Amino acid sequence: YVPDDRVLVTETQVIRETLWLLSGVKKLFIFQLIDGKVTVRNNIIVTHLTHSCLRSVLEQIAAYGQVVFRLQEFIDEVMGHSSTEAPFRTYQAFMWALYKYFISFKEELAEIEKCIINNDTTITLAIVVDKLAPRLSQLKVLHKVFSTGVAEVPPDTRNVVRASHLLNTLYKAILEYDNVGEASEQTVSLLFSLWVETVRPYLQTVDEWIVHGHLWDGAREFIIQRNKNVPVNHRDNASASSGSDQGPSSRQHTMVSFLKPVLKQIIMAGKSMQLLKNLELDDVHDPLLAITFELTLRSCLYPHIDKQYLDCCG
Amino acid sequence: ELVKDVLNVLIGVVSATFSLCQPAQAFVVKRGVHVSGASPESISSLLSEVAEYGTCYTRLSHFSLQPVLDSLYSKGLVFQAFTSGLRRYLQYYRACVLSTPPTLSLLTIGFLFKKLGRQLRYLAELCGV
Amino acid sequence: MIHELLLALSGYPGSIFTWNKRSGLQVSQDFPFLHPSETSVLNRLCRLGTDYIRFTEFIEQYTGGLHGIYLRAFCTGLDSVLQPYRQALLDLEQEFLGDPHLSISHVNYFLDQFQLLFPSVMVVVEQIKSQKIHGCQILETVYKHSCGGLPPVRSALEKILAVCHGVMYKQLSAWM
Amino acid sequence: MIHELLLALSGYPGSIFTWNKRSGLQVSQDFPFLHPSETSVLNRLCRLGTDYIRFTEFIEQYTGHVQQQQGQGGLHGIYLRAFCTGLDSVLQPYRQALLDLEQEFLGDPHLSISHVNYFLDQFQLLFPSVMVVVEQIKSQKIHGCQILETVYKHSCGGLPPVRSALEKILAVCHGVMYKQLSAWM
Repeated sequence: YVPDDRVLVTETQVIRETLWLLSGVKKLFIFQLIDGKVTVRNNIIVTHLTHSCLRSVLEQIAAYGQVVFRLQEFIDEVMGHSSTEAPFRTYQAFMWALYKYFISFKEELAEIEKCIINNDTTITLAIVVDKLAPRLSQLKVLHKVFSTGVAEVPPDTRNVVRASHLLNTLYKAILEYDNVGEASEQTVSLLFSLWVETVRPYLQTVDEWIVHGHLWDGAREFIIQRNKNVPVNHRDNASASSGSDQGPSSRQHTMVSFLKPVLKQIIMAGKSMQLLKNLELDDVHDPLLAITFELTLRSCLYPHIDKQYLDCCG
Repeated sequence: ELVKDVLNVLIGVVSATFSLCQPAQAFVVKRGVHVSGASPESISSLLSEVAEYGTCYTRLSHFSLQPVLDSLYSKGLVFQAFTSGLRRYLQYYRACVLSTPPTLSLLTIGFLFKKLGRQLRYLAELCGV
Repeated sequence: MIHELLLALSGYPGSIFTWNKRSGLQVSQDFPFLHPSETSVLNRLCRLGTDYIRFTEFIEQYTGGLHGIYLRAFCTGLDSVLQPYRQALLDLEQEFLGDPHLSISHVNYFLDQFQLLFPSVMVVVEQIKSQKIHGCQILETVYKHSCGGLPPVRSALEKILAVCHGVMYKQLSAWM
Repeated sequence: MIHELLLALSGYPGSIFTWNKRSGLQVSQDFPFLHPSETSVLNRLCRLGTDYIRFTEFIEQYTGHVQQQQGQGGLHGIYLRAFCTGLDSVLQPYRQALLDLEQEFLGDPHLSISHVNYFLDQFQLLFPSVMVVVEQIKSQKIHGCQILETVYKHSCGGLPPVRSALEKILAVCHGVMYKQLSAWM
């Protein structure tokens, strides 16, 4: 038999490699990446490991490696690192929340590293792998929200279709994990944090229109597209402050699910306020929120809106 | 440890220098080249920026320091008033330099004086000297 | 060897303990290094790892076929029964790291208590797959094996059943 | 490698961190002593630095450079000066943070680069954003008050930190406008 040459890396070196990989880093000697696919390096051997078993565990870490990498590639793309005046305004709110999650994850990985470098405490592959198990639980769910919300249609041509859909893979999958159990309360608290920092843009636009009386959006992000609002007020439906005739529809256009219950009230307070003129909604939801009760949590958001319609339209 | 010198380099001191001489040929700033005791070049570059501030102090302290002499025909009574006021500022500037904690981090000392460093260079340019 | 097995019992199979669909982690080789018969001891030990590899494939797909909020609750449970079987494979290595003489037998003795919880929690899982107990009749197949009688598998199945009762106390609290 | 990086980020280059006007800061990319894994991280860290140097150069270039001597809004103007006065004060926390890291390194003699990545990673996002606010000003030769709007359109930013960050600058610039309006009226 011919023996094949192998590097003989130490088991201690492997732990430093994975912790850097689990955080965003490229060009690691182990887990060599080739085409957006992180793959275990072909030849690495350790004194107390057979080549096959080491390949099995390493490939297994590398798979989590592929998820964190894809999220790092998206975050990178819309961080400003890269049209003329096209702030998408929702992908920016989602990536920012994703970044906050990536900061805290990178810090737990920093603590594990500090103990690994300056102590006699034994940290080996099995100890750390099982130490991170709650973080690895979170990543598989996070990959799923992304692989449907942003990867469902790969060409992804339309812009209103992309924003309505993302707010609808977040309002939908939170209900899915709502009654899963009360054991960890980890996955739901994570998904809910992504949800509040992805609707923050839509609820800035709604509040601006409900009292300032001007619907104001770019990239056609909002669902009541005022496509016919440019020339209608010359007429004095004809009052298409909200040309929902070209805005919400069952097939040609789309409506986000969470706002269907209050949709009719918003448009009519919106038109009412603009006629009244020709003569803190994110910061109100969060205060009431701070005091399986998922639909009921969204129930406490509505009275803030019912008050505006009842008063302004009156 | 070396920073102690830099602190007083804000005031005129000789550990570093502004030789009134031909740039480089005799004009000079104390520096360490090739072999040095814990001195990567950027430290010298950072030391050079403070120095710029210092050169101004010396020249400025000089421009205002020269008193009237009781026979300033070239300048007017009003020029003699300007200098007097300038010194009052220079004295306040000198007091802040002295107030600096004797104990402070090397990089921290520059970041602390940056606002003043430009403020004075501007004051310097305001006068031709 | 004592790190190849103390990971082979865990999910990573490796070269010694080859994995196969018809039978799992069945090492089949004549090795000068292990004693001729340690393979007989290992074969008995291999039975435990095969079910741990399989139990995680099942929790993976959940959490046309089986679907529901209960398979998202029996499965969270199969994670907690398996938790004292993860911490008890970490400690084996820690003792093994310093003591250079402890042999395979110490693995046998330390991991003999997991040959009563694991074989009888595997029939509950095959029952839930061979028969599509997808709706609320999943609670029946836990409380029908929970009366039990082998005491280690009698409180294990109790851990799984109570979790179901917490999902069944939240749907029935919103209604009433 | 440790004190050296703080020196570079602080805005003064060294041989290991070679300043090229085209390449901003750049590692030599070849040191047998350091394996490739740490290199990328440094490059990433360098980006924050690449921006720090450019900003200071620009601020230095148009601020206090002359005693008001074809000056025009792109070239100069009370407003252009106001943008600079603000740019440095908004960047102030970055200075405090870098200063603080040293205190910890003085406190402990062996802290990983990853530790650096974690503390400075909030700035990793604010700095690229502020860059476009200036980049638009230079290319369009934005003149006078038209600068006041250019920031305001980026005041709708989807990062809450950036929004607060830019808002500070408009408050500073308005001061002058409020100042000139303080007279004609």
